[PDB]
Amino acid sequence: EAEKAADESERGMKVIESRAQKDEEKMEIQEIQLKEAKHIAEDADRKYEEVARKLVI
Amino acid sequence: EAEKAADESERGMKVIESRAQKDEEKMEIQEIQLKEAKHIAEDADRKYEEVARKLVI
Amino acid sequence: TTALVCDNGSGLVKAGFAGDDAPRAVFPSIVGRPRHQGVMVGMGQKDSYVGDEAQSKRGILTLKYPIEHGIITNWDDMEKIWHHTFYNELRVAPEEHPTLLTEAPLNPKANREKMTQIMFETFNVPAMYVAIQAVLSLYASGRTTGIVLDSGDGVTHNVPIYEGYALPHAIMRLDLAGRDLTDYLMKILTERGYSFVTTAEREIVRDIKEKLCYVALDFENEMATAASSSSLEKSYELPDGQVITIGNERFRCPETLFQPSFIGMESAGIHETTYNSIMKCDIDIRKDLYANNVLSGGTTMYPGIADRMQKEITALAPSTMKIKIIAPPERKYSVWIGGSILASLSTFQQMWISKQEYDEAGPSIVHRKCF
Amino acid sequence: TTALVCDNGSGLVKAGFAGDDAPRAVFPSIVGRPRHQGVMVGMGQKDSYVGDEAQSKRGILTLKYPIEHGIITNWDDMEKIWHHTFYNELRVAPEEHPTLLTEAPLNPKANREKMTQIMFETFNVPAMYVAIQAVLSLYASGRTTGIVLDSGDGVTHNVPIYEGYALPHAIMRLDLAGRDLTDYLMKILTERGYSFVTTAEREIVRDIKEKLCYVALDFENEMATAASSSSLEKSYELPDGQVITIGNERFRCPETLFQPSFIGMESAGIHETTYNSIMKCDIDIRKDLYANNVLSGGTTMYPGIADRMQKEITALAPSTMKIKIIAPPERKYSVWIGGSILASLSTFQQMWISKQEYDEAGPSIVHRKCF
Ligand SMILES: Nc1ncnc2c1ncn2[C@@H]1O[C@H](COP(=O)(O)OP(=O)(O)O)[C@@H](O)[C@H]1O
Ligand SMILES: Nc1ncnc2c1ncn2[C@@H]1O[C@H](COP(=O)(O)OP(=O)(O)O)[C@@H](O)[C@H]1O
Ligand SMILES: [Mg+2]
Ligand SMILES: [Mg+2]
Repeated sequence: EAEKAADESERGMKVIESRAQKDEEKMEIQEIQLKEAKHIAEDADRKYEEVARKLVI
Repeated sequence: EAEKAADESERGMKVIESRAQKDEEKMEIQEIQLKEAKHIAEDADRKYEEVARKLVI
Repeated sequence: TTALVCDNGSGLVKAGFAGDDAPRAVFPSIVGRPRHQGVMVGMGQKDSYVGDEAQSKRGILTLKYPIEHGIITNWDDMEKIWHHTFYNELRVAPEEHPTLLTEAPLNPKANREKMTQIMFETFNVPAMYVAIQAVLSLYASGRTTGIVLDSGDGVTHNVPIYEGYALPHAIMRLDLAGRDLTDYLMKILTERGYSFVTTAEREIVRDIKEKLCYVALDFENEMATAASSSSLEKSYELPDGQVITIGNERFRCPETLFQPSFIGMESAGIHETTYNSIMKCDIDIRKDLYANNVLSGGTTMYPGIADRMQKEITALAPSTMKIKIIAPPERKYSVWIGGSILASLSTFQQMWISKQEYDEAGPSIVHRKCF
Repeated sequence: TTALVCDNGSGLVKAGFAGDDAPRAVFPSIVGRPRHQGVMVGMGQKDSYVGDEAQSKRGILTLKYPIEHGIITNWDDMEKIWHHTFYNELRVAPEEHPTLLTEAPLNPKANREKMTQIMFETFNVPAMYVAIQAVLSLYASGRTTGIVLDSGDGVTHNVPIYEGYALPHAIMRLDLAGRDLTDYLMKILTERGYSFVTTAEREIVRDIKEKLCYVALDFENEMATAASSSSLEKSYELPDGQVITIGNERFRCPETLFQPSFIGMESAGIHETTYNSIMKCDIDIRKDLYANNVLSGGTTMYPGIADRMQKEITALAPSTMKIKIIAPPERKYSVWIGGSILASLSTFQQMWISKQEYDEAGPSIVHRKCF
């Protein structure tokens, strides 16, 4: 009985760990995309303010 | 042997569940901030285009 | 067929097919051999990572630029960089495409001759042409006159042009550029405790310089303000944590451009070598050069430089002339855009150095009529 | 033919043919001569029982390990152990099988040279190769980077590796390991009345340590709890009855790993020598080493160590980096599994030290290119 319980717990542990690792990898990719979005936002903001100042002059 | 295996399996399942929930929260917040940043980027690009045209005029 | 507009540069190699708006592949020009021993077997470890691959494995490499100041000091590495650029970043064999390299003014002849010899013997291109990096930047602005200050990463040169007639006696080439600013920033960061020494950490200091530094409109007022308040201290997160706070190092690094005495150079800043380059020109084209001052090159992207330079020149110049500084938003790729435009012209199609011509006169053909 | 992946270790010899999942024969490395007189005639009493046979007759033997701290102090006994391992536990003559020994980092040269000389002269193997015990443990995890803390029974060493390039200047070898924990447990058990002195009773104390001790997540809270309640006191039955009750000796024995001042050692715990080993590495590979910290070796099997170590390193490390501790369930045999994988590789098949090479350069061949 104990052997059966241990094997079932082992299988559940392995599958849940695999799914967690894959979702973690995708989360890392999402963070990379967020960083790129941050950079794009900052660059565009600088563009806009510079152009507005030049237009005023 | 079975007792020790069961204890280790329980601890591993606990830690994997905690890490999985952490990953889900990180994925959610990453997606939210990503969408907000993309919308801000769209707004900035539109503003840049409009002010550039006015500047040429 | 289409022409390959390569642009060696010094710090970023920019390449792409003629007739587009932006270079297809832009990647740092560094070749870094591994320096540690390596214990994993069969990992597939190469002997030299070039281009953008060595900016990701830079933790265990010793990056070394193959171009010091415009000139090329390590020909094998430069050949490796060109081979990578042709085959992996563009994936077009050079046997079927003309090439248009770019070269700084006043460079040694042997550099140019070796460049053409390599392009004709190793890569075996159909025809290649070498152009001065400032005329292209003038093409991209759509002008035909103007004095262009092309402050790259290797060397800053200032070529005045009028009505299409370049003035060879008024070119003022100065060897202060982005690399010296990186070294000076790395040297003044030590005043707060942060020590960057490794050739890999020079890249981190370069990133700090790009993201934080700006050119002050008035230097003394900024030095006084940064010494009283704390509204300038901007923080930055290293590649491992331990955020750092840059104080008045922000506008002191790029100030070296206008006061080259900071890094011990004797010459005058980029604000006064432009005025000297103008004053060497004839008395009747000085108004047009004053009104059409063009900025280009990467290092002229500092926030607030187009105002400091205009203020300085207006101080130097006579009060009646109008001083205008053209600073297009696409400054970094201005030289390459101009190169694409020049390669796309029909009138230019017969100026290439055809291979049979090289076979008849040797590599010294480049100094001849086909310039 | 197949290769023999032996792994001397210190405390348990693990061996087996290359290409399997687990070592074929695992048995303590002890050689014990009888110490009493012996009156029965013709009983067939041998002069030295080695391996697992001397763990059953240990009541009348004087067991003595032939490997003290990685290094080998008694070469005759080690030769006896190897002979037993080859002939009785595997039953394969060494004349027809390559061997792959393992050795701790920073060990004396003479030990390695004598090992290869024995393997080539006495057992007369076709070819043998010596590998560092941490690279194998990194193989078994299927990684290619990461900093591995291989806390064996003899010596604890901490080898950082990046992209397959080992960093020889960042290896931190510390001589606290399972044996010192056994001695310290045997020394603190005397505070309740249980005295173990004989070299045979050291095995009983080792069994107590394996079955009962655990690493506390927070030391002071556990010390306070064990001093008020009695929920920790776990009992254990000696090999003859007279059960014993271990109180707060449970988590005080393995706490010595994180505070080596308990046994009088000066150095810092295994929680801080890992951080120091990381900080000696370059600034650009610290994130990867933080994220891929690997545990191996027997002594890292204490219940609750993978959380205490992570908490400690997270306290030391910068707040932004993610700290992850890889603790595979097959920790004990991780080095041997990695050894099997390495011996099964095709790329590795030409790195063996062939016998003709040894005949030409002597035993000092091991320090040469064939490392
Ligand atoms: N956004 C920026 N802000 C400040 N400096 C920059 C920026 N982008 C690039 N630079 C500097 O300019 C250099 C790149 O110049 P570049 O025009 O590529 O030289 P080259 O003429 O060799 O192509 C970099 O080394 C960097 O120091
Ligand atoms: N399940 C366990 N719990 C706690 N400690 C253990 C356990 N198994 C082994 N050990 C300790 O580890 C030692 C065995 O370590 P091992 O990895 O065999 O050393 P080596 O590197 O020489 O092979 C034993 O002496 C014992 O003290
Ligand atoms: Mg340039
Ligand atoms: Mg070991």
